[PDB]
Amino acid sequence: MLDFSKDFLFGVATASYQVEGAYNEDGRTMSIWDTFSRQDGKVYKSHNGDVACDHYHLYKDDVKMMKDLGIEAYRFSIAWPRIFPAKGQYNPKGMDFYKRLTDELLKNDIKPFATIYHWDLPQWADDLGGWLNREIVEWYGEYAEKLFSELGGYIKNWITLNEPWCSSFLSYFIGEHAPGHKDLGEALLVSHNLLLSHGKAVEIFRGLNLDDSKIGITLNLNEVFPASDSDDDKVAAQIADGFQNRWFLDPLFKGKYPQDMVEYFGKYAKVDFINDEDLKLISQKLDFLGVNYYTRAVVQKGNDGLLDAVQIDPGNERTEMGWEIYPESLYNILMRLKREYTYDMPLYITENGAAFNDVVEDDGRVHDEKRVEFLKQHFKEAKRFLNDGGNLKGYFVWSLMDNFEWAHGYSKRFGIVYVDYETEKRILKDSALWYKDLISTRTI
Ligand code: NA
Ligand code: NA
Ligand code: NA
Repeated sequence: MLDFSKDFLFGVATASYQVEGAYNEDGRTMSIWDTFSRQDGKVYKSHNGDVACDHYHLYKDDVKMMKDLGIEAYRFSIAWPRIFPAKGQYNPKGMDFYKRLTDELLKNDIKPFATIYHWDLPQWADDLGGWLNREIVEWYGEYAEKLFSELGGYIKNWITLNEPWCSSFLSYFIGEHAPGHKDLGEALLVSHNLLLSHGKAVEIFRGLNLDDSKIGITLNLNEVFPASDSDDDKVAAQIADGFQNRWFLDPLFKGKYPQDMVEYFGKYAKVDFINDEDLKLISQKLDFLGVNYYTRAVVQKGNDGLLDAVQIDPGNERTEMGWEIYPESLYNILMRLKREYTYDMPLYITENGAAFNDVVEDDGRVHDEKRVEFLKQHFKEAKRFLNDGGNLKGYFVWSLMDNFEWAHGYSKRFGIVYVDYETEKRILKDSALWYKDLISTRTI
């Protein structure tokens, strides 16, 4: 009768540094991203999040806009540098923003999903070594415990980390993201300290025994296809799958790093951070897994160097990120989790969406028909997973609004709502009107 049950959550998602602005107001100190965006050549045209969408000031208009679309759940992140702008120094004015935001969501029948860490590490923590310093587990634990104690009556759905693959490999190996190191050993140790920090928050959360409250983690996952049936392309796909997916899924859900990748990485860097006590903390039972899905990878063996797979273009339609539009991988990844990792545990899609070349036409509208078709194809796969016995509880579109897309600055637009940055005007895109209809009819 309904493709999506009344209890299924239709959501949208943002992140603190990507939308809030007010970067130096009410006691906020710099994050690693405020620092990184001011380093020459790190971010497109030296864009930064000083102002972004001005969501800090415009949050009531943004909540009313979500209520008018019929949004059922809102995923956002909490900015560590607003809450602890200096080590051990709590900022009540910081916490007050997240109380007024969550109060506005609950009064407009929107369920809050709060990401504790979405990449805006305080500069003070980075200056003490940041994710390379195992003491960060205690600093993160103190931060998480404060959020649980102050906001536990406001928020019942908690996500420890967003995309630890990005905070580790993209930030410390590839160097695209803050703080922008280029060292495999650092990226591997950071991946471990991120997961241990997740573990510490889970341990704290369970000790609080919070009424009807749930905790999880968000991972960016893909599907890797070999370019051919050759043994060479099979190993290339195995390594690329180990690098993106299994390096995080295995410690979290099996309590062991993937042994093929430990051996592979061990040829190039130290993997001596692995121990039983830490893996027990990392693998504590979660209430749900958040999946961030955008695209697949088709790979062929490269020159036998470190993670040097050649990226094959299979000749299909792509977004403005150059990401293939391949909706079948959404179903394939959710089934893989049901069969191999999460079994009957609740899953959410915590991000899915696309960047297109959006323009405001002379009629004042944004006719983003490619984003309408993108979302339609991916929701149809979510429906297929549900109809095949999948435990999918909700789907959060990335993003509510166009925002600061990290190293790309404002040059990539992911919103269902267009933002004219000169005026901070919000314009509903045709994708927003399509989504409003999907929530209302629950039919696709
Ligand atoms: Na910002
Ligand atoms: Na800048
Ligand atoms: Na678990």
